[PDB]
Amino acid sequence: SLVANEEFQHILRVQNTNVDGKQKIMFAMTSIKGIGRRFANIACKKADIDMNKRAGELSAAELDSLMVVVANPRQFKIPDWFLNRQKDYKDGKFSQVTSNALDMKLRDDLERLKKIRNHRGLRHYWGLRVRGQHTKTTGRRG
Amino acid sequence: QIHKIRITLSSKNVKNLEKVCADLVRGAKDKRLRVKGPVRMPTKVLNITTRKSPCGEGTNTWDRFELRVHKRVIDLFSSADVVKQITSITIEPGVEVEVTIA
Amino acid sequence: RTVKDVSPHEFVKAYAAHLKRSGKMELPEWTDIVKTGKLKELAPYDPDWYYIRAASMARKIYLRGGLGVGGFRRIYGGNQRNGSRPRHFCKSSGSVARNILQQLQNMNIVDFDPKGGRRITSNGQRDLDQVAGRIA
Amino acid sequence: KEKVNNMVLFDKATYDKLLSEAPKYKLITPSVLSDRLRISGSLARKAIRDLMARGSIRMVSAHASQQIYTRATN
Amino acid sequence: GHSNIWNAHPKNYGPGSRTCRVCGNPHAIIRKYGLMCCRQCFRSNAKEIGFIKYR
Amino acid sequence: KKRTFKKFSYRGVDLDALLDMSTDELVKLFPARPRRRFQRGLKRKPMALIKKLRKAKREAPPGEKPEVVRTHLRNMIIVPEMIGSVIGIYNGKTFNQIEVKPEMISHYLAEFSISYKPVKHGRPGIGATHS
RNA sequence: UGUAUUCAACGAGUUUAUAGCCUUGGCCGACAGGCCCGGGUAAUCUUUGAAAUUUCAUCGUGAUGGGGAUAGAUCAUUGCAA
Ligand SMILES: [K+]
Ligand SMILES: [Mg+2]
Ligand SMILES: [Mg+2]
Ligand SMILES: [Mg+2]
Ligand SMILES: [Mg+2]
Ligand SMILES: [Zn+2]
Repeated sequence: SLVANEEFQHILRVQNTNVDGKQKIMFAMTSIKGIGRRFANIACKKADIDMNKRAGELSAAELDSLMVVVANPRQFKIPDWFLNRQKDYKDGKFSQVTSNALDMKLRDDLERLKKIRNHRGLRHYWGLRVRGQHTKTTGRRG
Repeated sequence: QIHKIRITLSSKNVKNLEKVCADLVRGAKDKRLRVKGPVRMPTKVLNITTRKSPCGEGTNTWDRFELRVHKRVIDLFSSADVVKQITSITIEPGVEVEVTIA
Repeated sequence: RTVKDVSPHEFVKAYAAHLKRSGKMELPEWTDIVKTGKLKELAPYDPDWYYIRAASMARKIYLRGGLGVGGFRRIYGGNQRNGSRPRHFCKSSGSVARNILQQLQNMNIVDFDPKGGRRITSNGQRDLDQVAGRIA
Repeated sequence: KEKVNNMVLFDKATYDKLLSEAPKYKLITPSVLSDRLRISGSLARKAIRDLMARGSIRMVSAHASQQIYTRATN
Repeated sequence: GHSNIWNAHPKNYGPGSRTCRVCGNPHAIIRKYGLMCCRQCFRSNAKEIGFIKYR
Repeated sequence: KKRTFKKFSYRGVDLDALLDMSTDELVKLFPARPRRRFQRGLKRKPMALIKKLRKAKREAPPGEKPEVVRTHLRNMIIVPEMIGSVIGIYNGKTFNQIEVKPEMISHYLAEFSISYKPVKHGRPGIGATHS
């Protein structure tokens, strides 16, 4: 088993993201935006993938299983508190957004804040800190 | 008509507290009573560290103020009347005497 | 030969294996999703972490018979990193400890101490002693 | 500088090279195997375990932060 | 002022709810052991209170 | 009928349902901070402010915006009932004018009346450097 | 990083009102937290009271499982108000 199989893949694609084949599956999946070590770990656990294998060792069907697990956390008993999009503003649904969907959600939040002239939105627009930090001495880049 | 009378003595002066304890012990002994103690509890050291300056100028220098409280415990096996008579002896200022049962 | 005469690590491994083989433990559904404490960054690496924790807790109760959930939270706590701020002690998960204590009680390994906490039963003493004896 | 392109899984040539020469090394450690066979530390540890299973090497001393291994026979 | 307005702001906590028992200043109050004295007043009255400097 | 490209919704609830929804059910859709604020109970001043806003809306001529209701309550939380109201919010110096929109519910009135003037930097003065 | 393992000292703690301070124990909860019996005005109860470290695994020279700045969503506690 120590010898690489002929099917070993050095580079694989998932949601238009390059995934390193040499990295372990748990930490290889983290290259996708919106997926971290905790979420990747639980997704691998729920998909029955063996955590000791590399990203390139597995088969494509296992990547599809991982993606369905990620896209339907509720179906696999992943709790609501474990998701990065809880109680959505418009739909009010709980889901794990990833890749360009995460950027779309972030842009929607920022533009919604800016449209109503909310203070946080104005701070975002001006390029200043939004979480109350002092700005006299730190955060100097331009 | 025999009870374990508990006597607690607290003071800031070691000499007066020790003298009062010795006087109580000798008084109890003179009556052929059984005396257990005096037991010296760990000294309580109240500590306050405050800046010397009444303002913010100069080297930050600090005063270490301590107030030491010494506590003693004495147990007597006798009736209430005899212990009350014994404790009636003169007690110098700064020594607090409390008498209880068990 | 008793538990005190064997290495704690080897005894913990042996007793975790024994507990798993027993089949009386009822692991909660969240064992594979929760961390062991707020101070942790990732879930336990070992898939058998629940049985190992139960064995360690049983050994602790065997050595001392007055521990409660808070005591076990302190025992399995540790430093918590705070990014750019210094580290401070942090307690571990209390739900895991409560569930493990209840499961161990269900197996007659420990019971409720009259003074509070949990105490090792005679059956628990016998089981741990036999496991330690078989380690050699 | 140039990054080291260590392999996480053996190829047949490197696996045969391991099985041939590794049992003849005076000192065997995961770092030594990683530097010689040009393999990752994890693959080096797995290869050391495999060689120990085969009986071609022996354990001089085992520690979590340091594993020292040597040829079974001179 | 009007009863419901004059001095109506709650003062159940914070520096504004405590003052030095000696001078009434609200700053640098020593609350340890119930002294409730400002640091200056406490440093002035320490010897009378019974606090001694040993080191 | 009218066709709206982006119909307003809050947690999957349309605008019309929000108005008819009671406070108990409406709070569950709000985030943690407004939920805690409502559970603790609003004081007399917010109730008076909502009553005044109601009165201003009632007296508004049809097809016209309500009059200005000015208040110092910068910590008031916007509820769906206040949508469409015209409120003057004190910032410590002046009552800033805003109109309540559906997207501003569950926010504080302070968030729409900036208390400071944004900084525009002039040339550094004497003593800025050589420290 | 994840387990297993186990060695301090200086100190501080209540108006008892259903209860105010330090809080054990039990129950609920992933956590944050919540509820219920209670102890302590104290060498009496919290206090059976730390981490670095030790130990075994994963990681493998890759700004990488180093680093945690910045930011989004959401949940609790303090407080009249976050
Ligand atoms: K700045
Ligand atoms: Mg990622
Ligand atoms: Mg200890
Ligand atoms: Mg990194
Ligand atoms: Mg890190
Ligand atoms: Zn004063």
